[PDB]
Amino acid sequence: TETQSLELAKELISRPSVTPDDRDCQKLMAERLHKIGFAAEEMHFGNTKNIWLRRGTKAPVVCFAGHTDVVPTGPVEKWDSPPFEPAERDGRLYGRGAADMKTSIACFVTACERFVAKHPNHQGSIALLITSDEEGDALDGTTKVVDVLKARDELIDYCIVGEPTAVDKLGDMIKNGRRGSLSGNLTVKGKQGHIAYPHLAINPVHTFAPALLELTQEVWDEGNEYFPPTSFQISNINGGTGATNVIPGELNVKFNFRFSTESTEAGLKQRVHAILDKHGVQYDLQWSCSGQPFLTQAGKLTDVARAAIAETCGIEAELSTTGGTSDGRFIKAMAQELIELGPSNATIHQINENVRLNDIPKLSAVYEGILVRLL
Amino acid sequence: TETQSLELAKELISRPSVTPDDRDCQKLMAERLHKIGFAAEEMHFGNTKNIWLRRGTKAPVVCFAGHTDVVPTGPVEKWDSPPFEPAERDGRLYGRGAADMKTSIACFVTACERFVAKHPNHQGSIALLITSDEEGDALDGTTKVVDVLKARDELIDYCIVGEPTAVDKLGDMIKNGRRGSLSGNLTVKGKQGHIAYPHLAINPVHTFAPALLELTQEVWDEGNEYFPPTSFQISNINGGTGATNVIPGELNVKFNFRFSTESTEAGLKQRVHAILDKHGVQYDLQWSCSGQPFLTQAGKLTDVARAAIAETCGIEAELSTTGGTSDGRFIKAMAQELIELGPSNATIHQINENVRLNDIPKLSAVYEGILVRLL
Repeated sequence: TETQSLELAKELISRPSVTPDDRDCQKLMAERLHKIGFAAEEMHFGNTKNIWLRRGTKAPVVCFAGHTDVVPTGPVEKWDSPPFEPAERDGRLYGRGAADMKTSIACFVTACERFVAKHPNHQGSIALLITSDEEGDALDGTTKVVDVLKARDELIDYCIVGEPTAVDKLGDMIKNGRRGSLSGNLTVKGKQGHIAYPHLAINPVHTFAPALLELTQEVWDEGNEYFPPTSFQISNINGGTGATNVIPGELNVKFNFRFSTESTEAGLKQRVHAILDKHGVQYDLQWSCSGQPFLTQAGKLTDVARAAIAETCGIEAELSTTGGTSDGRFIKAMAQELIELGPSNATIHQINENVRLNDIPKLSAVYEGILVRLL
Repeated sequence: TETQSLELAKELISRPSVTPDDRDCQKLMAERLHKIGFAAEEMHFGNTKNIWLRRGTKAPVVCFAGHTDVVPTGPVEKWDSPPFEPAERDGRLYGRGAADMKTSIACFVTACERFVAKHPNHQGSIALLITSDEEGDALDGTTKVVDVLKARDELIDYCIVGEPTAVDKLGDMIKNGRRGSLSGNLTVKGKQGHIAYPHLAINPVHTFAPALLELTQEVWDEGNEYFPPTSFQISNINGGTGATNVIPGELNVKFNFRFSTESTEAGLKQRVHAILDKHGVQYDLQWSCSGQPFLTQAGKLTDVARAAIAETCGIEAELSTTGGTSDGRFIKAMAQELIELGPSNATIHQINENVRLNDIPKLSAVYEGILVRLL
């Protein structure tokens, strides 16, 4: 029941590191870890601060990955306590970054201390890959670091990204991958005209209708052991001039797939075109893909995380690929196995974000249990 | 062949009577007709000028209705000839109002003069119900005149509204009624959420899909002898915040029915509600009805129009209720029989609006022919 993770958490949370402002969080980490054998390599691009902290030179290399930036607080007066002034209240630690994801960072730093003190002659290496831009556009954050490391063949064996992954109780869920994302920008073509002369126009809302129903009722795949079924959702739909006596000449539809390994990017695009073409829809369709699904199947890393959780929290962790994504999508290209493990994500990016106080030392203890098992 | 209709047409066309500015067209008309015994009763409401011109005091009363206002010309340099400077070119008269509907007004004025000169002791009465606001909101135009006339029981037996009704050849089509118009502003309720967590949101585009298909495929009625089938058209559809990773919380749909006498306003509203309810759609739905269908079935007026057209143009006129509407929607309440008859409506409200020169004299001749058969 150490109290150090909690204190480092507060210190980090007291820095208003709204993306992409690091606020010297990385400087503080680099100095603290330097005391126990961690070397620091700064990799700054544009206005983003990135840093590779590493102790040791041989495999197996265990890497904790995370970001020091936090999303904007919104109107400060709507919070019950200043977002950048860490407050303990009702068994919780409140502040922006309390859940996403400064508590995790603090928890791994202290785990590194207790582990290194207890095991000075441990094999392999320990690294931290930290960015000040995971929440924004992230063009200059983690992705650039992975490129440098992959370019000089400095690879990772096991990577734990500290994003908040718990549903409720700490350790109830660990992420072992994420769905890919494929977006379409569809412009259905009709022919504008006066509503009273329908035969002289082509209503793109009516020509799209049968394809819209088939798309929304389609079952893309069955999902599998690690992923839920591929999900199709329409985010926007807009047609018309605002005039209620006009038939629009075109209709714009924006949609997205969060797809699993059961389908491919190509297969899904082919199926959408096949549904629009069989209903005779006339259109332009632009596609964009922000990433493919990535997965670490059950192996040593998931087994050690489950074992460490069982010991520290007394519960059986479930593996999941649901939700959004993280910098794990960049790092998986350079890490043989990668999981995400952190506290509850229920309040991320909301006012009064918080983490249970008792989950704090347990999270650091889990991380420490993972280093023991891998090193 | 007379050339007086053409000259009056041009005189009228040269006045830039953009709604609701009459530009003295009614004064020119009232002075001209006063010479042949038409008394004038001005009925100005707000910024709209209206006038009841009438010769005679007994039934049957034959009324020519029309509007002196024209729609805006748009940028003047896009026209081949100045919109307010009537020009003869390639067997056509060009100018704003040449088709809608100053030529018709000029043609009925000259028809009255020839008829009164030929038939000084004609039975019944001739009246002209003219407004300077038919093309705009029309709140203070023909509707106010009708109310005044109906209130003192000064009714019409046969009314001819001079709107352009021809498809191509003058006299090929006459309108004997118009469809009603019933509009709906539908707001489908869902629950906004992040696209990556579909189970925590309700996509209104997906919930509306099955009802949208059913509404667009529905056959409302069969049409009948005088009307085409009731027509349903969606004019606008808008949902989304513009973010492609968000599931919208609501969807707005604007639609309209141009309905015949085979359906009722109540019946159509009941059916839309029943389709939305059977698919479990959650929503708010506001209705607006700008008018019911109106119709003059085959009788003396349609027979006389057809006979006059056959004598003058050598063709068989078709009866129709298609297209938009006119001030006949207000006048039918006070006129036992009402039809619309004018030149080609191909170019109304368009740049380079025009009417065929030879169609001018023929149209005046048809109107005169109708006067002869009714009076």
